Amino acid sequence: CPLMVKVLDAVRGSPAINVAVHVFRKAADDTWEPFASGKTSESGELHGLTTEEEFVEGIYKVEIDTKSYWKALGISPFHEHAPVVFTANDSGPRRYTIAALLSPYSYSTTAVVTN
Amino acid sequence: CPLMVKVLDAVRGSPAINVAVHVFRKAADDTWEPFASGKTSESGELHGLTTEEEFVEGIYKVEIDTKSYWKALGISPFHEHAPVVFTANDSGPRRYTIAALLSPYSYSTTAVVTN
Amino acid sequence: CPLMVKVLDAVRGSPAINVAVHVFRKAADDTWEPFASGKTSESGELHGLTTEEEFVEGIYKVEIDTKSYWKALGISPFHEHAPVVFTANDSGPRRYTIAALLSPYSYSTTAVVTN
Amino acid sequence: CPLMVKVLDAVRGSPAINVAVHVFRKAADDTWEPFASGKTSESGELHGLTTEEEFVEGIYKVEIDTKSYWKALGISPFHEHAPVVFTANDSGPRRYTIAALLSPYSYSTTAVVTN
Ligand code: NA
Ligand code: NA
Repeated sequence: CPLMVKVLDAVRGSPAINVAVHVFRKAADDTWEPFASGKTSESGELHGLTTEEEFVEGIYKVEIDTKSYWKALGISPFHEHAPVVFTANDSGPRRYTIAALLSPYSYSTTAVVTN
Repeated sequence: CPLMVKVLDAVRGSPAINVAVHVFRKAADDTWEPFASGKTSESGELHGLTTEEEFVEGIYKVEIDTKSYWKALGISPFHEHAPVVFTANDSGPRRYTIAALLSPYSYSTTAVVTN
Repeated sequence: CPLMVKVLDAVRGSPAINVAVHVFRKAADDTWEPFASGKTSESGELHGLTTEEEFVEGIYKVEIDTKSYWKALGISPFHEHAPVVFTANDSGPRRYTIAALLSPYSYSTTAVVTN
Repeated sequence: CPLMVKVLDAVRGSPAINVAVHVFRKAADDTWEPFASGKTSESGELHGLTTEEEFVEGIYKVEIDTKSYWKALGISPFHEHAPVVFTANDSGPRRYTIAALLSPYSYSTTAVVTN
């Protein structure tokens, strides 16, 4: 698996558990088409979204459902969700980790791309 | 000025100048409709996107064109752009500052909402 | 105003008001000597810490008292404080803004340095 | 091992490899005393700093040597280092991960405390 998502909670100092994540790929007609989805584990990680066979070059969007996460914790959030948009390029062997750090009114995202 | 955008460059420790920003608002048909756009100034700020009259309740997307910013500096970055999605003016008018802090493979965004 | 400090609260999406800040400068004996201090205003900013005359070359530490800020809000945070350590004015005078974005278990700090 | 350090590089989109990390504990005389140290691995992680026996309650400082990291990559940095200061409390079983995300003029740190 070439694409992993990891989410942390900056208020509790914990992995962000049970966060829904939806991945889309841009189609030929320029629309976002569903590609993969899941919920983060107890470690805040989401593994097994795709395979090397299916994860071809293209433009992808990883949407982290931040609003539902904060509401389930009884906390008042700002954003609807956190979308992370990027091109996947076959510049040799690569693994992509989309990491995100969440606060109710702020978030950061980092791409960790390794060989 | 109920909606302002501020962008900083984390590599240089400076305002991110001439960054293009496109704002959209979700329409009744659920599509993203163009709402306003502009570019950041020498201070990294973008003022005058809208007015209290035009900035009605709704779901908005502020898209910061991070890829074009890094490419104009001769750098190949990871993300296509940084979209920031939120509901605005649902409890009456507020002033919103959407701030972003950019690095080639990472960004943070914060909302500062004042009454 | 060659040294300014700005602090935001990532939980509320607001300026962090009344945050204590202590600045130190490394002395010849390698100890941290008090240099200036103050508290952030209603805008989350702290102005007037020093003057161009007093702000000589040196190694400085800007300590943001994050624990006292969260405790005054009735929250038990992780960090004791957020120290920001850097050399200043080594290539002539510059204006420095030390910005910090706070959450109970996490913070970010950015330096904006202008000539 | 109850204390782990993880560092990412926001410019390259990679683990921050070979970063020196120095941990100190506050002594009875209020001075910072060396406690443990090491360099991050190829995964950007530093394991085996201490043991449950030695990691008693107290005030600790984890110093990440950011300036030397950026200089070894041929990149111009702002901060001397990134110090992370906190109390370790035996509120039941706990593991502490000090995570940091580095850019030349900005960094973030998050504490992930799990049971
Ligand atoms: Na406006
Ligand atoms: Na000043």
